[PDB]
Parts: sequence; C-alpha cells; structure tokens
Amino acid sequence: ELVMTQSPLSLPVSLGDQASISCRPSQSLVHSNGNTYLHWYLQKPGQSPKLLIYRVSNRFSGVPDRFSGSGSGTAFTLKISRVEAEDLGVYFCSQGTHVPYTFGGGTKLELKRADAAPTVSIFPPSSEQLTSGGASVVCFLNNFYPKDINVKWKIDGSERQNGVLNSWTDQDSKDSTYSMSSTLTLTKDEYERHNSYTCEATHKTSTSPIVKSFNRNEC
Amino acid sequence: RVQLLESGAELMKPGASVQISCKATGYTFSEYWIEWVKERPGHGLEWIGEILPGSGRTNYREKFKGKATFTADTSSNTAYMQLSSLTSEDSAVYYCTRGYSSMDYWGQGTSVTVSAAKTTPPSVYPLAPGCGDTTGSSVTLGCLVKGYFPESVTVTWNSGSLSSSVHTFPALLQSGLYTMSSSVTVPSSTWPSQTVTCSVAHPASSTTVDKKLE
Repeated sequence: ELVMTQSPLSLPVSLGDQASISCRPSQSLVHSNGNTYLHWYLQKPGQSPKLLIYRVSNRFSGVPDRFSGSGSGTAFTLKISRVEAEDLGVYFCSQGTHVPYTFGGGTKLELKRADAAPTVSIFPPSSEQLTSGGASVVCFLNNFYPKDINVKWKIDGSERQNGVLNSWTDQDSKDSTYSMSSTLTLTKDEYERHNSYTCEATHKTSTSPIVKSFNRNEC
Repeated sequence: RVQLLESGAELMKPGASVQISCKATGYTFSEYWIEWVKERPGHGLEWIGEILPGSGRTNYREKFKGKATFTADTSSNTAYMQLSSLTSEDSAVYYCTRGYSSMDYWGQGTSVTVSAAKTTPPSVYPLAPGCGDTTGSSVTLGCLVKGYFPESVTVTWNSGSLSSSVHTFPALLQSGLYTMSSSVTVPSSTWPSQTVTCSVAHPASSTTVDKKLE
C-alpha cells in the first residue's frame, strides 16, 4: 500500500483557466529500474476512465497539448492550461512501483458559480403510505450552490435521528447548481408517536441555519 | 486499435458466483498484464489483481486472494475473473485492463449486483404539503417511490400545468430494494387550478402508475 492524497477534492473552475490538481504518494515511486510511476487518468461520467499522461511526464496518444505532468518526491502535478468542456470529470492519479497499485481519491472539475442559498421544503407523510404501516418524511433542499451541505433531523429537537437516505444530484446543466432529497424513515407508529419534526440544513450562505418544521398534531 | 470488451452486467443471488470475461482485439495476448479494477460507488478504485496470458502467471491483492480467480484462453483471447461466494459488498462495476508502465486501455464495464430480491413494483407515495405550512411563490411537490427492483424506474412527471424545475433524485440501494423520489417546481396560481400527476413506470414488470397529488 501507499497513500495518494489528491491535495484538492473539488475544482470549481469557470472555462478557460489553468488547472493545478496535486497528488502526493506515500513513498518513493522510483523503482529500482530507474523510472518513477505516477500516472494520470480522467473519468468521464458513465465511462471506464482513461490514461492521461503516463510515466509522470510522458504524454499519451490522441491526447491534448493542454496537459502538463511533472514532479519529484512526494509531490506530483497535473496542469491543464486551457480547460475546455470535454475535460470535465474526475482525475485519478496512480502508483505502480509497489504492489499493490493504489489509486488516488479523485479530484473533480466542476463549473464555477457564486454561492446560492438552498431552498428547503418539507412535505409530511401520505395517508396511503400511512396505510401500509410505513411513514416517511422528506425534506427537499433544491437547486443551490456550493455542494457541501449537511442536514440534521432533530425530530422534535432533542434526538438526532439517523435512519436517513440521502440522494444527491450530478451538477445542473443550465444552472450549475445542485439539488437534494433526505428521507428520514419511520416505523408508522414511531411517526404517530411525535408532534412536529424539523429538518435542519447548514450551508454557508446563511448565518442562521435554514430550518423547516412539520406538525404531526394540529393537522 | 486494440479493444477489450466485457460481458454484460448481471444480477446474482448470494453464494452464487459470476464469470466476467474480457475479450481483447488488436495485438498479441501473451505480453500484457490483464488488470481488473473495482469501482464501487463511494470507495473509488481498488486494483484487484494482475495476470499475464500465455505464461499463466498471476498476481493478487492479498485482500482478493481466495475470492478471485484469473484464467485466460490464449486461443480465444478472453480474460477471466471468477468471484466465488458472492455478497452485498461485491455489488459494483468491474473493469478489465491492458496496462504496463501505465494502464493502457480499459474495458467497458460489467456491473455485478448482489441482491436477494425478486422482481417487484414501486409502491408510489405522493409527497404533497399537508396542513398549512408552505406559502407563496412555487408550490413544490413530489412523488416518492419506496422499494422495488431492479433499476428499471422512469418517471413521467410532465408538469401539472405552469412549471419546469424537475428533479429526479438518484436511487439508493438499501436492503436490496430501491427507493428514490421525483420533485417539482409549480407556482401557486397554477395549482390546484389544474392537476399535476406523476406516472411511475417500471418496465421490468410492465406495470405502471398514475397518481394525481392533491
């Protein structure tokens, strides 16, 4: 083994700029043969990723001029100078001087945007779900930016439940915002065992975390 | 010029094992390491293990020795991965690969999903704001889908009337069953003046549903 810390996890870059995205292994990658073995790959949504620069510096076949690859020690960089649409995705840096072949975390390249406060909407449970002895609650945190966003369900405040399914979204085409669902899942009864729940979302746009509530009671 | 094609994605019951193959067109077999990698959503890439065809030589990640087997039929130019004693954590996409001082060319992708499940249709629960909360601009709505199998879910949530922001959230894989929503942005005036309705369409069973909300 030997770690590969892709120094930066999300590159929010508007088109037409440089793209440093560093990758540091754990040990020497210099085999006792002489050549080191850091290597780059780009993974396009839906497809088996692919070979960028191989053997650290060396550029591949059918592969743009706009990619720089250079390093030494515990420091290796990949630099795309004129990023342009077809280059958007993730970039696994790799290692191959030591068994086994560790793959880095994968930094990504997403469209740049300026912040955009998330819109939350809680919807209560439907009587037919109610009817199967089940009961869900879902608070949608729609069309917003940047990604990082946690959402705690202080059902009636104290208890921090954790029977949660989080569904994200690959960035928006004509918006470049994201949107999410959160489905705290209850035992029908569990549900009919409380009066009002609250969905709490904390996303650095607000000081005071956007909270929405739902009254099982007066309704 | 060279190609690596893989068999098509499967659905396997636990215990039972699969045979993924990796046919290579465009060169001599017996010289390049036939690599295989694990792509699990979340984990990333787990190099599984090497093997060069011809010599019959092998190489495994300690982790995988005993779970995987690699064979190659030189006169058929196929590669092999047998994952015996299957399970919930093997459910992922697997790639074969030609790689040397690099991971030269990558196969397309075989998906392998482990699940106990037997085909079943989406129990459709309609998310509609209840007693007097949400007020103003867009009345947002939704249609949740609680449990079913397999991925064949498609929602025609064509608006209720005057609306567009339609979000289709991904599918979680929990307890071997599937559960995802849909969500819409309809402005006050237009609702309930006319009615919005979803249609959950699960062709894996030729069963479909239409449900008006409120």
